[PDB]
Amino acid sequence: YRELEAFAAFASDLDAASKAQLDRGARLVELLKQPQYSPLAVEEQVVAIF
Amino acid sequence: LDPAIVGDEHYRVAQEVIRILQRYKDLQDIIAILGIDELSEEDKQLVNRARRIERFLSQNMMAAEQFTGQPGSTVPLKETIEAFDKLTKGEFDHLPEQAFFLIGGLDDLAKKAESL
Amino acid sequence: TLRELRGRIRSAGSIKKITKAQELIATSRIAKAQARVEAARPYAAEITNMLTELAGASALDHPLLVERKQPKRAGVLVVSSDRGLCGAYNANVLRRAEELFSLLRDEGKDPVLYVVGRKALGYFSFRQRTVVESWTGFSERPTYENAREIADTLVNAFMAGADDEGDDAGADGILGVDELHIVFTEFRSMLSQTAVARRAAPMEVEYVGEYSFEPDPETLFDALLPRYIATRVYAALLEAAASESASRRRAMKSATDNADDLIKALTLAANRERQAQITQEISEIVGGANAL
Amino acid sequence: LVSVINEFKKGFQASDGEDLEKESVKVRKPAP
Repeated sequence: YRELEAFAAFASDLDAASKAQLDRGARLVELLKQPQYSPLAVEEQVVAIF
Repeated sequence: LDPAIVGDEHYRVAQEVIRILQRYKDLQDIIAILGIDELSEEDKQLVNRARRIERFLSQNMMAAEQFTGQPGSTVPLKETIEAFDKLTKGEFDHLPEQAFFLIGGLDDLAKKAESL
Repeated sequence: TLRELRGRIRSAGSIKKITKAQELIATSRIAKAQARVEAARPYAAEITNMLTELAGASALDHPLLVERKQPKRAGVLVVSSDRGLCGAYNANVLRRAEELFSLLRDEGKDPVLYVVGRKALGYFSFRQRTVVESWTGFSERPTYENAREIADTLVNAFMAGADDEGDDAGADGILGVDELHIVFTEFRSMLSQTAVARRAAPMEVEYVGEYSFEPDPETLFDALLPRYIATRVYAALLEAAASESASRRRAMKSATDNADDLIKALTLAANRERQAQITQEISEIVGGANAL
Repeated sequence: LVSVINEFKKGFQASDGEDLEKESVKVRKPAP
């Protein structure tokens, strides 16, 4: 995902698989964020990762 | 600085302005070398907004009276936060370059705008 | 020193990043340019077929078809781009123009030149030569109207030299031209783009060997040629823009690959400097410590 | 001062300031 987004930051036309993978990577990077003083248990983490 | 004991409008204003300054610092030398003509419409609009933000922060003080003849200025907090929200919304991008030097208040900014 | 080295590293790394980004910009533009250039083929084929059919059994006489008795002068139009960072594109175009001017100087004629593009505009303004007219601001994205008006102007200028005898304009009242030239670049390949000059002002008839005309065939012929000239002019521009973008991409790719090396060398030099500084520092502190 | 400036600058003078492709037509008629 970094290997694709560092290059195609200024690309409008892409391979469909490349754009989908970029979208997946960006979504995962957005999702991994977490606030402070907020412990998590294993089960909800498994749900979120799934 | 935290929303628990401070209003969240301050928090979001600070976050937006710091992100704007971070991106602007990153794109500084790119604007320097490759030119503004190679940037995107969002790049151009953000660059202009950052120019406005960077020039807007300046304000005069009493102690400068020895050095310059202009007396200083003081401004309360709510007016400043409203002005900063208005700037970061981008509704004042039409203002000229000169109107964004040594501005203490919104009324001073408007009177400077009318002078040109 | 150290801070100068670090700042140069930052500047060169950022230049590397943005050179690759704008090279990708050029690569993306190549696709849409190639998609757009290849849509005017059917109309050109139809206009050619209709011209061939009309002239198949028509009278062979026209001021554009015939030639002037005297070679008084010769017009010429050379194309260029509206953006820099193209590499040798401008250099190739200017070299072709200079070679053509040198070739034309053999006849002793005084030509007049027409140019499209701001870079060549400045280049020729700096030099000692007249330019009657120039066009800029739409080389990146042209339209049929510009080509149509340009073809009209050039055809009128050529017509305006029918009776140019000596220095006398004659009934034309204005000195006209008796020959035209076209300079542009062709897309031979993604890597092969050779500048091409062509002459197409006087029409020539060739027979390779071997309907109804409701209006006047001669009038149809007379109105038909200007459309053909305009279509050729329009077809030239997309080819030129495609060649421009194709030459654009490679120079910036190479700039990126060469910009890597300065980062590498400067990092090596900085490491050597810092280790020398630290070893000198420890040597000096040792000499101070043990001397007492 | 500005009047003298204008008068002098008005009085003062500035000392400076083959591969040639040919496109033809295709006629089915036999060569004359």
